[PDB]
Amino acid sequence: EGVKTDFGPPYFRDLLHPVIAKNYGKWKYHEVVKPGVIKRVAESGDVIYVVRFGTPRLLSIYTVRELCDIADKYSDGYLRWTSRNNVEFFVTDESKIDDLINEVQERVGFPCGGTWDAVKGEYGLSNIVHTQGWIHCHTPAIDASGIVKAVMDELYEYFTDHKLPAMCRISLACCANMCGAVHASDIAIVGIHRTPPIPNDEAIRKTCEIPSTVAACPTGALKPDMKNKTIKVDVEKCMYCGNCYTMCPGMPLFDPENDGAAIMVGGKLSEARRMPELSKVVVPWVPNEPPRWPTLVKYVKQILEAWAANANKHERLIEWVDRIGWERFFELTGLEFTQHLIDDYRITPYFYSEFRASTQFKW
Amino acid sequence: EGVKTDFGPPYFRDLLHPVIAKNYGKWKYHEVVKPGVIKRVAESGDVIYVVRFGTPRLLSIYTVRELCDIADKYSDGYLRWTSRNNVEFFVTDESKIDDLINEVQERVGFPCGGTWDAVKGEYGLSNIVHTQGWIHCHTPAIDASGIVKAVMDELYEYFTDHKLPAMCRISLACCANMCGAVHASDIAIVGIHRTPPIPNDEAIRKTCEIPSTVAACPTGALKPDMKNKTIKVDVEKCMYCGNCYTMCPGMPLFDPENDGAAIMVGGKLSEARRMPELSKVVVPWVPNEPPRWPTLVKYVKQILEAWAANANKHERLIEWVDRIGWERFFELTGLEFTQHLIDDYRITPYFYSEFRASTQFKW
Amino acid sequence: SETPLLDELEKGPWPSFVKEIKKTAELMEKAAAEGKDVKMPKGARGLLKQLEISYKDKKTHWKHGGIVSVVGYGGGVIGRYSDLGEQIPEVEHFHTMRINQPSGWFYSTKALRGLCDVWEKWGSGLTNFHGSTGDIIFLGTRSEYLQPCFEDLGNLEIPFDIGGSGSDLRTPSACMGPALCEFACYDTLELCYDLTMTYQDELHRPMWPYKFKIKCAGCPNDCVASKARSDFAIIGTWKDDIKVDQEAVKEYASWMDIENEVVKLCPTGAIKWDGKELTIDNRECVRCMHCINKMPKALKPGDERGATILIGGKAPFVEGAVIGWVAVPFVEVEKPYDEIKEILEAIWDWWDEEGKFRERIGELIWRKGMREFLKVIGREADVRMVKAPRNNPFMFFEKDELKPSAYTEELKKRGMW
Amino acid sequence: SETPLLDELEKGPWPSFVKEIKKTAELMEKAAAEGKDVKMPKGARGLLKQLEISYKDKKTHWKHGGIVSVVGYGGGVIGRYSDLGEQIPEVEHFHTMRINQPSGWFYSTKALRGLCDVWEKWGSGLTNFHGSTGDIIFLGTRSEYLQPCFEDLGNLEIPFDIGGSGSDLRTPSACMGPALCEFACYDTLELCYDLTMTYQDELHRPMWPYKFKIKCAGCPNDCVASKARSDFAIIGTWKDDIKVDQEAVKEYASWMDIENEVVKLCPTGAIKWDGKELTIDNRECVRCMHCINKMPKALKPGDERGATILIGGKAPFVEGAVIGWVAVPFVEVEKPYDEIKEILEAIWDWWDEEGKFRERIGELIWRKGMREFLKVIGREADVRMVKAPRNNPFMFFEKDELKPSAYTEELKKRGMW
Ligand code: SRM
Ligand code: SRM
Ligand code: SRM
Ligand code: SRM
Ligand code: SF4
Ligand code: SF4
Ligand code: SF4
Ligand code: SF4
Ligand code: SF4
Ligand code: SF4
Ligand code: SF4
Ligand code: SF4
Repeated sequence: EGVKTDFGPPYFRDLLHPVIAKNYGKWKYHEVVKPGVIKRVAESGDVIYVVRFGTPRLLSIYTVRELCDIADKYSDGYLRWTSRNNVEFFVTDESKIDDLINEVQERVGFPCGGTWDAVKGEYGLSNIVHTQGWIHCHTPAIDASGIVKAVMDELYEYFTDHKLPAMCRISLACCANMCGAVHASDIAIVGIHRTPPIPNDEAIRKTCEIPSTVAACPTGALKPDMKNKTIKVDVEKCMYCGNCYTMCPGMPLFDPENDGAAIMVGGKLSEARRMPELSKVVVPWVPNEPPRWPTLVKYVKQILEAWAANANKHERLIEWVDRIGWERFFELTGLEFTQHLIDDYRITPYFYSEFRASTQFKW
Repeated sequence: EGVKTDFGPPYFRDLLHPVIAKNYGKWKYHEVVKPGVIKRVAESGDVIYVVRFGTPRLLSIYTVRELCDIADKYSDGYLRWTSRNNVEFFVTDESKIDDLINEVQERVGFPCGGTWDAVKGEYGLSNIVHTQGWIHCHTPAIDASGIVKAVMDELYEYFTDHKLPAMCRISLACCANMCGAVHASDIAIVGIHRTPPIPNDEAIRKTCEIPSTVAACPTGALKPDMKNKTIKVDVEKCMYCGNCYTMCPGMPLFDPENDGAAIMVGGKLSEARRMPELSKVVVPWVPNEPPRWPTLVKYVKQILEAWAANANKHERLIEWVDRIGWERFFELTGLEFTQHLIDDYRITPYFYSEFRASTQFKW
Repeated sequence: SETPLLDELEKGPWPSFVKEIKKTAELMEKAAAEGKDVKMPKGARGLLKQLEISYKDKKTHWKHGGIVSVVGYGGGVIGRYSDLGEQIPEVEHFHTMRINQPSGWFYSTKALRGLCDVWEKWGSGLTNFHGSTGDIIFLGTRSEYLQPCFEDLGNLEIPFDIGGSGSDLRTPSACMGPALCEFACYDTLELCYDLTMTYQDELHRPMWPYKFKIKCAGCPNDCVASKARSDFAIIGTWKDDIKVDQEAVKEYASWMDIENEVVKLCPTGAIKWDGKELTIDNRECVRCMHCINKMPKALKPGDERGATILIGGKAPFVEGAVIGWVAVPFVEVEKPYDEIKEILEAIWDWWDEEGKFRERIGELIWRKGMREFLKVIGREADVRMVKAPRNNPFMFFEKDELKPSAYTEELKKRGMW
Repeated sequence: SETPLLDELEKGPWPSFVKEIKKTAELMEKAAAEGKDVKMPKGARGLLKQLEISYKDKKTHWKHGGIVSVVGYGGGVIGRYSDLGEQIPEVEHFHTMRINQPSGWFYSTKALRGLCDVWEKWGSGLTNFHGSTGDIIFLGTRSEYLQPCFEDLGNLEIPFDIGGSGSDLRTPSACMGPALCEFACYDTLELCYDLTMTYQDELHRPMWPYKFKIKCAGCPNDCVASKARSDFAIIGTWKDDIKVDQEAVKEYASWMDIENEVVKLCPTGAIKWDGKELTIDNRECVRCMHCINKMPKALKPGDERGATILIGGKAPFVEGAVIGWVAVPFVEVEKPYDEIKEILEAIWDWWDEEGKFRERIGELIWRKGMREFLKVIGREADVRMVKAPRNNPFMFFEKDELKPSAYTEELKKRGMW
């Protein structure tokens, strides 16, 4: 016998809904019925109705189980998750969708929507991809599930309806390790520190490996203290990234009062209309204000609004900016350009700007 | 008494034609009459014609004296040079313009032309900016004056008539310190080495200050050799820039069979229609073949004709490439793309690409 | 009120995570009170209390600690220790287990229920559905429950294995591709499962200088964000002409403004509508997907399908944030994907031999150059790899490209060159 | 022939530099034979002979120079020594003197004649009109002649001083500006002259980490290529509306395709034309000049004039070639230009204090950052300085921007912060 290993996940093909399995790779066209409901028509003429709801990522197994209890009714025992942590059910009897939606929102209270129709040209706001925060992570400057909750509560009307003239991703990273799609989102909330690390000369001898810690500093702010057998931080060079704490339990830089979030903007992953683009810092620091984080939510909302109100059909935040420029951007969004926004990260090579970071080329 | 010093150049206003002095900063408009001939109309009603001629830049004092006799005859004793080293005369009597052009042509062999007309949208090729090459310089990979002559002989027809659809500047640097604006030229000829230096230890010891010669290497391919009071080169990091020989006579790297020129393309200085741009390598290397450099001249001509044949009115080389993409540029110019042209100069910061290198912004 | 700060977040129209945590404890402690075989019933409450403490403190209460793993595997379990281990004994150990997700996150009810039973038995009751990399996250168990939980996962009727962490191949992920999508240029899911299977050892046993990620996008819309979130993004594409159902375009043209919404929005102006007919100059097309996005009943990807491979994607750390750039402009994707596999393995051999401690693949490419990288994958340089040729003349030349000379003989004589 | 290779370069239509060299040789040799006072009658012939051997060898025959100067100056004369000086003694020393040009290269024949009489007496007879920076080049003399050559230059009816070289303020230069050009936004020639005279000492006596170059362009067309070829690019601009003569535009409309050659070519779509009247949304205009260049009888730069200052332009060495970037969006240019001098003097003191050996201002700014630079010239950060905000969150914050905290008190307690 002995413990079985290296057997992988279960094969996906055995786990598909009958109709889905039957028309694998033989679809004819999709059609967004209303928000949160997409109709898919197969070449063989068979019809399925994909039904999307928003989850809070973090799920209790009992919630998961009630979803299963839901799937055994309306979707033949079948369901998927999306790449923004939405739950999707598969309906084949279309006179049943408006009940699935009722029952879900009454059993687990999972909103329908998080969809978009580029055909007409009216988009919903979808889920916020996020990380761990104070729930499970040891290096967060901000809490994810808390900020997500607050923002989504404010921006609820956008998720259920197709209110926006183009697609908008909001994303969250709890620190500079930027987990998720956060470095390429239309709007990104990034956890930062504003204070340098104070060496724990004690824990450094006992735990850390000094040469590799020193080696992890992007600005060369660290140097081995030979005496002494510890690390010296040159404060003039430290931009408080917190990488050194990743390597070394002896390098905390947490200051409850000065940790907070930066807000970046104008990222894009898709090829469509214009090339993919990295996010850009437009709001240097907002504080942690648990539980409701009003400073942060007000700025996020204020950026979204200013963009909704002015952008053409399809024109995404970065494309808007392409059109009006950073001058008119800053004025319209009502934000302030300060010196913090002038890039000074020396290490990234210029030649990257000359590489084709996109599948857009001619044959 | 003592020797006069710190007195500066003669004051230009004392050296202006009376009509130019009178109408200074009081012009109504200019009009390009024909190639080489620009009419300037002052608010006073005065009209002056500015007549432009190509020059080899290197002048005999006896040529200068001839040009003076001519200026006394046609332009009241006044003349100027331009920022591309053309020479201009000032004529108040329009009936004397052709007499001037013909006498210049006869006496000194300088051709009338070098002009362009944005209004009608027809452009001449003006003079090639260039440097000392083997005539005077100790760090050249290529000759300057021989190449400019061989190229201008082949492209002559473009200097004397407005035959191109947009501006095109051709510039030449005899080595990578690229004296001139060769780094921002529609077509740039840049001399390069392809072989690493061989340290002459005796000469390094005698004459070279080691730490600053070491610090002049952009790749960190130079290290001090304390034992032998000299420098060692890691040939694997050297890309033959020659900067160490500039610093140190014991670091020569010249190889008459492997020195030659790269051809770069698509620089722009002006703001008109699109932002300025640094030139880009499209031919890694062509050999020195004095006195006529047939291989280099063939490539320059091939690139110019391909652009001129496909370009819209006002569309300079870079703007043509903005339209077609680099894929078609390479096909249409018939050039080969190799790994050489993939940028690997690591020291330059990415953030520079985020700085506004242009006077174009909104108020 | 035990948690007055967190309670404020059970309000609102959005589903509450606080409500997920309070449900977990309440029913787990109801489970253990009913005699059920549950080893960490206090797990969720302990976590709730620590989260309430953190909310007042405005600081995390998790710390560094021991490396932890199952027998046989190197990655998959992420160790976590609370710095309130004596005050809250239950969250003293709160480990994450990364459970491998099936391609495109499709699931039967049975499958999910098997996961529910195991975790309810050995862990907290909290999960992430889904993690960013794509794994099912098991959130909160002790060191001594790791192995038996994993044995039970393996022994399920629908059995799940451990995902990846550390310096290994991370769990691959895919878009929904041909399961639901009419836009898909290859079978993403099958590619994703097959790669997960082929390199089980590389995923389970970390031997590399750092982590490595693969993500599979059916087409250029990149619905799994592969170009940013994976070192090796396999994004679908085509080579022949876009299929144009001309009568279907008319349908659209009866209610849509194709001039403004489609035509004038074409990156390259490849697509035209004169009111009579649609013309696409596929020589000019960059295959950005927009027109097909606008008109999916009428427009389709061409028949000559494969994938573009973007190399280097990563978050900012050390050398900067990278959207992946072009490595392989076109590659076939057909089972058993040996052309793709040759590429991946050649990259790993070189990366393992040349990489520094914690150097991502993109940083290695930056350091060593595109020339060395391309020879390693045995591909030639291509203009499509760059947005523009280099802006400086500082080119390296290989020894063999040089003309023989007195100088090259001097270099040979000395032992350099 | 004694010069069979250079002889080939007497053929062809373009005026020959070889003819220039031979003409000098024949006529210097003739003057000396007539008993005129010519110190270097054979200089030009020697140069010819060396250039010929250089053409045969495909290599320079010049070596690194001894340092040479006129009494009282440390810059302006470049020593050049031939490696062929035993074979060709007449070019054993062949130094260059850079002679400061009048602003915009404007001369009268009396001025040029004085230069020719002096150079004929003390040098080879060979010259460059002009060197790239802008200077007249006296091409080839011996050490013992530099001082008395300089003395004659200074005693001319119209006298000429030496220009810049080494680690100094180089000879500033200017486009023709208002002398000829209806586009000029300020008096380039006057500003250039005033700077040259104000900073005679900084020019003649090198004191700095490296060289510093200033160039004056009357408007955004930049006809002296200041942004690429000077560390401090003064480029004329305006703040108010473009002046539009409507009846001149209609005169243009009658023959010129305004829509295609003007309207469609504006970078910002700021300028419309409808058959009757031309409209410019001066809030959208970025003063690129194209419409004005296109319709000079109808369109002019606005009345509130001044300059934008672009900082850091240089050739490649060390850290890469630079087109200068926006340092000062708008400065006034009114004599005696105190505000510009203020900015210059602040930059120079800071750069002399902080700069490494052979570090250019551009490089120093890259190394110290834009905040330190801006504080030095006492200006605030402006969005017009960037093409885009930063793509990473690694910002430096100043001590006083932080909230007082237990941690900041710890930092104070230790002696950091
Ligand atoms: C649901 C989801 C599939 C999956 O889980 O694998 C998805 C599904 C589709 N995406 Fe997507 N996209 C999914 C991730 C994304 C995201 C990726 C992300 O958020 O990180 C974006 C990339 C965002 C970016 O570029 O920054 C994405 C880029 C697109 C593009 C966007 C075009 C644009 O305006 O730039 C198209 C838009 C369109 O079809 O008009 C698109 C549209 C679609 C369509 C409607 C296309 C189609 O049917 O051919 C798919 C509908 C699914 C259905 O009927 O059930 N999908 N798509 C994705 C999960 C997100 C969610 O729950 O909402
Ligand atoms: C005489 C001279 C200034 C000087 O002090 O010497 C000059 C004079 C004029 N320039 Fe210039 N430019 C002069 C060098 C330049 C250069 C600098 C260089 O080449 O190093 C450029 C920057 C080049 C670049 O953009 O890379 C320059 C870019 C322009 C532009 C832009 C053309 C474009 O479409 O981008 C204008 C517009 C135009 O074409 O009318 C211009 C226009 C003009 C106008 C028409 C302005 C006017 O209202 O009179 C002047 C007449 C030129 C003509 O032939 O039509 N001038 N101009 C320059 C003579 C060069 C020569 O002998 O050919
Ligand atoms: C005479 C002149 C060439 C010509 O025939 O026109 C010249 C010639 C030399 N240049 Fe230059 N440069 C000349 C204008 C330039 C320009 C353009 C400009 O000033 O308009 C540049 C680009 C802007 C800049 O300086 O970056 C230029 C960038 C350089 C470089 C690189 C500096 C850098 O930061 O990258 C070198 C290297 C150095 O500084 O040691 C240099 C150095 C040299 C040296 C001393 C040679 C060396 O390797 O040490 C040259 C001596 C030639 C000789 O002995 O006859 N020269 N050089 C040009 C000046 C004459 C004048 O007074 O007008
Ligand atoms: C953005 C992303 C990959 C990337 O390189 O682009 C990433 C980024 C990093 N993660 Fe992660 N994590 C990413 C998925 C996740 C997820 C989501 C998941 O598991 O599906 C989690 C939550 C899992 C959990 O329950 O903890 C996650 C939690 C972690 C943990 C704990 C944080 C830490 O640094 O201590 C590891 C560290 C470890 O191995 O114990 C980590 C560590 C890191 C570090 C700091 C690497 C390290 O350990 O030094 C990241 C560096 C990236 C860089 O080079 O800048 N990352 N990381 C991942 C984004 C999603 C994706 O792959 O599409
Ligand atoms: S972004 Fe930072 S704090 Fe958040 S889960 Fe990742 S490593 Fe932890
Ligand atoms: S926080 Fe970042 S920049 Fe500061 S010392 Fe640590 S690793 Fe270096
Ligand atoms: S470009 Fe090079 S070789 Fe030519 S003059 Fe300048 S430094 Fe000398
Ligand atoms: S030639 Fe250039 S790369 Fe080579 S050692 Fe000298 S300075 Fe360095
Ligand atoms: S990336 Fe392409 S194939 Fe995959 S789900 Fe998105 S549109 Fe469909
Ligand atoms: S896929 Fe994009 S580039 Fe191609 S024709 Fe359609 S819109 Fe244009
Ligand atoms: S820079 Fe402007 S002002 Fe100067 S000559 Fe050129 S167009 Fe005229
Ligand atoms: S100067 Fe340029 S931006 Fe301004 S209206 Fe004219 S063409 Fe447009």
